[PDB]
Amino acid sequence: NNELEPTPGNTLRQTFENQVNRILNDARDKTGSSAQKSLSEYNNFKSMVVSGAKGSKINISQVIAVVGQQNVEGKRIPFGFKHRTLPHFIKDDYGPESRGFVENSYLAGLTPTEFFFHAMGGREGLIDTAVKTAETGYIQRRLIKSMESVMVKYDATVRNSINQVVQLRYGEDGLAGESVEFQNLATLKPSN
Amino acid sequence: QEKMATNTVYVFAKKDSKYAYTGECRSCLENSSRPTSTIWVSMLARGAIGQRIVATLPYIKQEVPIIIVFRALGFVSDRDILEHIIYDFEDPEMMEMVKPSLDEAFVIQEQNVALNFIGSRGAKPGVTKEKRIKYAKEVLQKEMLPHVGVSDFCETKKAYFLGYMVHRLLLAALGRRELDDRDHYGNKR
Amino acid sequence: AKNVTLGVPRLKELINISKKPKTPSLTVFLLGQSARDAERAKDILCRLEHTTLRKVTANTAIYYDPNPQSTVVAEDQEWVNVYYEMPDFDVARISPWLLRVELDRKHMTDRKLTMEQIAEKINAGFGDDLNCIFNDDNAEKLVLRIRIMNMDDDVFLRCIESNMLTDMTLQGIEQISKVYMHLPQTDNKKKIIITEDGEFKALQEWILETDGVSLMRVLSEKDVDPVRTTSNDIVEIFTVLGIEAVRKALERELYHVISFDGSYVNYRHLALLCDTMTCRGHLMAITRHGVNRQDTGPLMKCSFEETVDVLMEA
Amino acid sequence: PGFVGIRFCQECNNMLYPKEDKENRILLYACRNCDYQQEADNSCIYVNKITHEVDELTQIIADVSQDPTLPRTEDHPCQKCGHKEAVFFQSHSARAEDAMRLYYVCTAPHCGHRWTE
Amino acid sequence: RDGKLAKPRQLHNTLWGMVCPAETPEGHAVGLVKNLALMAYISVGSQPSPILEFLEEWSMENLEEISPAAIADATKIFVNGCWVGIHKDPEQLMNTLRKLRRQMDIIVSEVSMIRDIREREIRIYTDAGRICRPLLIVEKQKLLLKKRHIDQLKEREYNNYSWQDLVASGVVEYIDTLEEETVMLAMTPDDLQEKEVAYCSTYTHCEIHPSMILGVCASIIPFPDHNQSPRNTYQSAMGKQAMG
Amino acid sequence: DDEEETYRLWKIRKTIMQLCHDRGYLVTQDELDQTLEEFKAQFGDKPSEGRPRRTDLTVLVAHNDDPTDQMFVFFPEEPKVGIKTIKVYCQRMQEENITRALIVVQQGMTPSAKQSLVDMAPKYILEQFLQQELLINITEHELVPEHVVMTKEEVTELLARYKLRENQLPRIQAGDPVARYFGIKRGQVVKIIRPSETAGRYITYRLVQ
Amino acid sequence: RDEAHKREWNLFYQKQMQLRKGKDPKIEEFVPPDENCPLKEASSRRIPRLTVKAREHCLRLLEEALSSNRQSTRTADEADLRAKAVELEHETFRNAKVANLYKASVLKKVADIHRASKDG
Amino acid sequence: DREVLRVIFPTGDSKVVLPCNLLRMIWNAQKIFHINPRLPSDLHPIKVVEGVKELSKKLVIVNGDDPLSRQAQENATLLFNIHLRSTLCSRRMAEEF
DNA sequence: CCCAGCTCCCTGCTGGCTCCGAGTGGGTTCTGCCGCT
RNA sequence: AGGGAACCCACU
DNA sequence: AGCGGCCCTTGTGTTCAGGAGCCAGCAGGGAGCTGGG
Ligand SMILES: [Zn+2]
Ligand SMILES: [Zn+2]
Repeated sequence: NNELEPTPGNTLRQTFENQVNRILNDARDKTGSSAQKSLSEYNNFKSMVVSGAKGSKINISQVIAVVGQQNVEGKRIPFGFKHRTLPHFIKDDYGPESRGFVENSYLAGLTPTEFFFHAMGGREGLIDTAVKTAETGYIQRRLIKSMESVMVKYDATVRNSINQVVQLRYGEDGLAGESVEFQNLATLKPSN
Repeated sequence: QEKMATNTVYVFAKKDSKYAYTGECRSCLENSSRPTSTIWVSMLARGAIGQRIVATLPYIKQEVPIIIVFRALGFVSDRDILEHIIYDFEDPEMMEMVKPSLDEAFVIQEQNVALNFIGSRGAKPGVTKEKRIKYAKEVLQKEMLPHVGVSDFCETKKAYFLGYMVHRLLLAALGRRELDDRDHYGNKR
Repeated sequence: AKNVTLGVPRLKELINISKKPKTPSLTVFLLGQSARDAERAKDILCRLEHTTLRKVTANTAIYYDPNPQSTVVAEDQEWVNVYYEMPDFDVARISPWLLRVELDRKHMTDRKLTMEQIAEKINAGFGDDLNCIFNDDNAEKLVLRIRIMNMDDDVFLRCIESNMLTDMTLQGIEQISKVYMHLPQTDNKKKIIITEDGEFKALQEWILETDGVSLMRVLSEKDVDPVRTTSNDIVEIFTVLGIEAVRKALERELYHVISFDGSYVNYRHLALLCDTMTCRGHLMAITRHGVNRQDTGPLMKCSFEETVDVLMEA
Repeated sequence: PGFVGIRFCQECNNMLYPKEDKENRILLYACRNCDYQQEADNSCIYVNKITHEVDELTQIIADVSQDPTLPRTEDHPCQKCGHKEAVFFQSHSARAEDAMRLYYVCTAPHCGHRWTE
Repeated sequence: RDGKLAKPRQLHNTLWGMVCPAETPEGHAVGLVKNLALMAYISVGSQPSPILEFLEEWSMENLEEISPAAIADATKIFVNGCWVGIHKDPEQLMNTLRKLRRQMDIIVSEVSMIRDIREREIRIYTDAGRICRPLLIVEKQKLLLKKRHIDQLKEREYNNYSWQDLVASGVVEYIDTLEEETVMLAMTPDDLQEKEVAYCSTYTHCEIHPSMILGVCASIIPFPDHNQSPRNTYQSAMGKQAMG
Repeated sequence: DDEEETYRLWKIRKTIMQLCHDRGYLVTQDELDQTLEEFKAQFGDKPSEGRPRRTDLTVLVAHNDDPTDQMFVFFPEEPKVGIKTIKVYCQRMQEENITRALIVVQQGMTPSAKQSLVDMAPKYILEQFLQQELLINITEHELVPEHVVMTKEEVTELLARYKLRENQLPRIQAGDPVARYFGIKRGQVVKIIRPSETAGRYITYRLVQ
Repeated sequence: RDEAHKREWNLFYQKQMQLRKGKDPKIEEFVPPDENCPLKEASSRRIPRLTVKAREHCLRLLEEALSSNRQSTRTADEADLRAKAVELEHETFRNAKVANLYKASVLKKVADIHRASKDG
Repeated sequence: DREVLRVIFPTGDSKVVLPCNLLRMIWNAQKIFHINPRLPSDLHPIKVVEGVKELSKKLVIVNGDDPLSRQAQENATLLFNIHLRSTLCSRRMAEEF
C-alpha cells in the first residue's frame, strides 16, 4: 500500500528485507529461548551443551524449535523461477514460507519446499569449504615462503637470511609467546 | 553432459567490460558437422554521444554496426530496418535508443557497400571488391544464424530474427525485461 | 549498513598489497559542533559525497527557440521576459537552441543546493562563452535555461548536456561514491577522553563512513578530525602518511581481520609479519613480486616461484 | 513534453534530422541523403527523463489476466465494469527502486482494465 | 573443477524435481556432478514437421506473408528456436495445442509448449536433452485422475492398463523446466481443498508425490527431512560405498 | 572562493611553521599559535584581489645551531611551476647567500623543473611541496609515530653498539612523506619511537634510501 | 580514465569555441558612468561584461521596489529610499562576480522586497 | 607510570599480555606460607620497595651499561615494570595481600 | 624577440606471463603406421 | 633386474 | 623394408584452466630549447 518509508542508507526493498529478517530472527530467538527454558536437568542435549563437549544452544533450538531461515549468499531464497522461488507459490510472494523460512524443527520434520530450501542452504556451505581449502592453502604457502628464514639471533635481534635487522627484539620485548599470560593493569582505569 | 540450449536468445549484463549489455544466440542447424555458430548483438557501454549497438558475427574479427548488417541483408531504408527491429512505432523510448545506431550507419547506404564493409573486416579480405562481397554474402547466408536458414532467399527470415535479437537487447537495456539466468535449467540441455 | 570485506578475501587483499581493494572506505571523525549535532554532520557529509548534476536533475530537453522574448513555454516565457528587460546583451551573439534542465526539489533540499551554486559551477566549468539563466527558488519548479553564445549548435548542445550531467561536480570529492553517517554503538569508534576526575569516558559522536578513498582531501577538509581520520586502504596510507603509518595501519587491519571472529593471535606474530612487509621502506607484498625482488639468493627464490626464470637471470 | 518520436522522409523513408532555416529562422526536419524537407510543429527535438517517472500502467497488458500463477483478489473491484476479481502483481522492472507497489488488472476477459491504488 | 566460482555449483531452484538436491560429491566436483531425480526423464527429440504443418493449417500467419505492422499486437511463435510466424489468439491456440498433446493426436508427449503471457511469445520445443518430469493435471481444482484409473491400474497384470494409458488419457503430463515456469503446482491434493483463505485457487498441476525429487542414493535414507542436509549429501555419497 | 583561499593560505602557513620548528629552525611561539583572525589582520583578506599576494607570504627562517643557515619558503603564484621561476628563486637565493628553500606549489611542477631541482642538489638544496600536502600536519596523525633525526655521532654509536652495517638497518624512502617533512636525504638515519602493547615503548631505526 | 575523457571533451569544446569565436575580440570599450550616476563604485570593472547602464537600471528597479514597499507600509522619509537602493546595488555588485548571477540576485532582492510589502 | 600507561593505551582497556602472573604468584605465596589476612604482617614496606627495585634491576632484556643499552632495556620491560610496581605496592602488600 | 620544429620526459592504455592446498587408495588405456622409395 | 604418461573414481 | 609426414577435415575456423595482478612497449601530449625571420 506504499505506506512504508525507506530507512537512511537503504532503499525500499532493502528496508523491507531488513524488517522481515528482523521479525523472523526475533521469532527464531524467542522460540529458541523457550526451547532452552523447557529443558530439564536430565536432558542429555543440555548435558552436552552445558559442559561444552559438543553442540550449542542453536542446535537445541533447531532440534526442538524452528529450524529458521535458509539464506543463499546472505539473502533469503532467491526467485529462481520467474518471480517465484518454486512453482508451488504465487508470483511475487515475499512471505516467510515462500522465501525459505523453515518453521518446523528437525524432530517435526521439514515440508517439501522447506526440505529443498534447506538443501540449498547446505550446498552453500559445502561449496564454501571446497573453495576456501585451495584459497587458504595458497595464502599459507605464500606466507611461509615470505617469512621462513627469519629467526632470533644470539645478539637477541630478529634477522632474516640476508642478516638484515627485522626487529631489534623479538616482539619488541624479547619474550617467547608460550609463557606470557593475560593480566590486568590496576593503575590505568581508576580515577585520581 | 550439460550444455547451454541452442537457438535461444540470451541477454546477460557484464558491466566489467566494453559492453553494457550483450545478447547472444548459439544458432545450430538440425544436423551439421559444423559446430554451433554463436552470434552476439551487444550495446556499447557509455564512456561518443549515444550508445551504439554492434553485432559480432562468426568469421568476422571486428564488430560491425547492426544497421550495416541489416543493410547487407537487403534492407536499405531506415523505415524497413526499424520495422524489423521496433514492432511498436508509438514507443519513442526504443526509437531514441536506436537513433545512435542509425547515426553510426549513414555513409553505408547500399547493400553492396555494406557487404564490402563486412568483407573488409573478414579474416582474409580480398583485394577485389567482388570477392569481398562474395565472402560477406557467403558468411551472412551460411554462418549467420544457421538455424534460421542456410539456403538462399532466406534474407527476410534472417532479418526478422536479427531484429528480434536487437529488440530483446533493447528491452533488457530499457529495463522492460529481466536478464536471463545462466544457471536456469531450460536454458540447458 | 555498508558492506565491508572480511575473512580470507580481506587477508588476501592485505598481504598482497592490492591497489584496488573490493570495498575501500574511510572513517571520518568530526572535530567541533559537527561531532555533536546531526545537522552540521549532514552538512559535512554533503561536502564529502560526490554530487554530479545528474543526481539532482529531473529531466532535460533541447528546444528550438527563435526569439527568446517569446519562448515555447508559458511560464518560461513569462519569467524570461521578466529577465529580458533590455538589450543588456549582444543580440547577435545568441543561439536559438535552448537546453532546458528541470531539477529535483527533493534532491536539492537533501543536498542543500541552490540554482545559484549550480550556475556558478556551470560558469566555472564552461566559462562566459555559454549563458545560463535560473529562476527563483520560490517558483513551482526548478528550471535552468542554457544557451551558447555566438559544426551545428544542435549536436553541440546535446554533447554539452551529456557531459554536464556526468563529469561536472556540484559537491563532494570525486572518488567518494557514497558517505554514510552514524553514531557508533561501540567504544572502539567512540571518542575516549579522560575527565577532570581522571576517569575514562566514551563520548558518542557522529562519524562518517565513505565508499571511496580520498584520504588526503578528506583530511584537509575543515571540521574533519585530521588525527583520527583513517582509511582501510593501506596503499593510500603509505602514499599519504608513510611507512611507519602504513606499518601500524596494516597491523590494525590484520588484527581486525583475525579477531572479527573473536579469535586471538599473539601480537608478536602480527608484528613480525608487518615488519617483514615494511622493513625495506616500501610495501613488500607477500607475493612472487614482493618476495623475489629481495636480495635473498637465487636458490632461495627458485624454491618459491619462477624457478627457471630466476635461475636463468642468476 | 514527453519523448520525441522520429520522422521518416516521404521520398526515401529515411530518418529526418532537425535543421534551421537561417533566413526565416524556423525549425525543419530535413532528410540527409535526399533533398526533402518537412515543417516541424513540436519544436522540441530531444527529451531526457532522468527521474524515469514512467507510468508502468502503459507497460501492462490485459493478457496477464490469464496467468494462472498471478495472485487474484476479490477485494479490489475494477471501476470500469465493476468486476469483483482482479489479478495483482508488482513492478518487477528495473529503474524502479520503490518497486513494492501493486498493479491490478481486471480478470474480466474483455474489460482488461489496469489500475493502481 | 578448477573454477572457484560458487554460482555454477549452487543448487538452483529449477533443479526441483529434475535433479536430486542431496546427492552430489563433496570434493572438488561439488555441485558440478549431479544425479537425476527418480521420475525425471530426458527427452530424445522429434521432428517439428507435424507441428509446423498443424500451425500452418491453423490460423497462424507465416512470417513472410505478414506485414511488420501486425506484429505489435500479435503473439510470436517459435518452434525449436525458429520464429515461424505470428498468431492473434494465443489463449485458444495454447488450449488447442495442449489438447492435442494430451490426446497425442499430432504432438508427442515430449514436446514442451510455453506461453509467455507478459511477453507475447509461444515457444514450442521438440529438441532432445530437455529434462522433464510427469505431473498430474488439475482442471478446476480437481484432479483428472479418478478412482476408475486407480482401479484399472491395480489390475495392470491382467487388463494391460499401463502408465502409457495414463499418459494417453490426459491424466498425466510431462512438464519441463521452461514449461514448469508457467504452471501452478499443488504439492498435494489437499491444496485443492477449500480454505478460509484460498492461497491460489487456480492450480494447473499436482505432484504425484513430493518425495520423487530425490535420487537413487538419497531415496534409501529414512526420514531425510529430519536430518541436516549435509548429512543427507554425505549418506548419498556413502550409499555407493556400502558392501552388499 | 575568497574566504576559502584565505583559510587555505593560513593552514599552509601554519603547517610550514610547524615543519620549520620541527626541523630545528627558530620560530616564535606566536607564529606557531597564530589564529585565522590574526592571519587576516597581519595579511590581507582578498587573496584573489591580490591582498594577500602569494609573494607576501614568503617566510625566511634561521637555524638554531647557527644563524648563517637559513631557509626560504616560497609560494609561487603560477599554478604550475616552470624552469623560469626556479631560476628566479635560485638567483634570489644566490644574491641572499641562502642555501635551502621550500617551494609550495598549487597544482604541480613540470618534470623539467623537478630535474632542475635534483641537478643543483650539492649547491642549493631546494625542495618541492604540493599545497594540498601542506594543508595538514601528517606528523600529528595517530598512525605516524615519533620521528627524530640522528646526528652522525649518534648513528656511529648505534652501529658500534649493535655491530651493524648501514645496509642492515630498516630503510625509509627519501620520498617518504615524513622524510620529506623532515627534509632528510639519503644516508641519514631516523629514530622512531612508538608505543608497544607488549613492551610499552619501542625504538626502531631506519636508514634513508 | 575519467579525467582523460574529460580532457577529451575539453579539447573538443575549446576548438568548437574557437570556431564560434571571432579572430579578434571586439572589445566594446567600457562606458564611463555619468557624473550624475548614483551607483557606488560605478567606475569598477570587477564584474566582466557588465555595463554601468545595466547597474543604473537595476538601481531603478530597486527604487521602484522600495517605493512600492513605502506606499504599502507608508514609509515617512524619502532620502532613505535612494540611500537604501544605492546600498543594495553596491552590496549586490560586491557579492556577485558574474553579470547573469548579479541580475538574478537583484531580481531575487526585488522579489523579497515585493513579498515583504505584500505581507505589510 | 599511570600517566605513561594512559598515553600508551588511549582507550580504557587494561587487559595486557605479560610474562608473570603476579596475582597468582601472590596467591601461591599466601597459600605456601599460611598467610593469615586477619593478623598484622611483619613485612616492612621499605623492604617491599627495596625488593621491587632490586628485582627490576635483575630483569634484563637488553644488557649493557652504555646509554643505548640502558634506554633499550628500560623500554623493553617498561610495561612489565609498571605492572610489577603497581602490583607489589607497599600499601597493597600491607592491606590487600 | 617571437614562431615553429624538434628533443626529451611522463601518461595511459594495451598486450603478455604466472599462479591457482596437503596427503592417500583404486581403475583403464596408450605408448604410429602406410606409400614406394 | 622394475617404467612412464594421460584420464576417471574415491578417502581424510 | 622404414622415413615423409601428420589428419585437424571451414587449406579460412571457437575457446586447447580462465581470470587476476604485475611488467613492457607503443603512441600521444606537453615543457623547454634553438635556428629562421
Ligand atoms: Zn529523402
Ligand atoms: Zn473490468
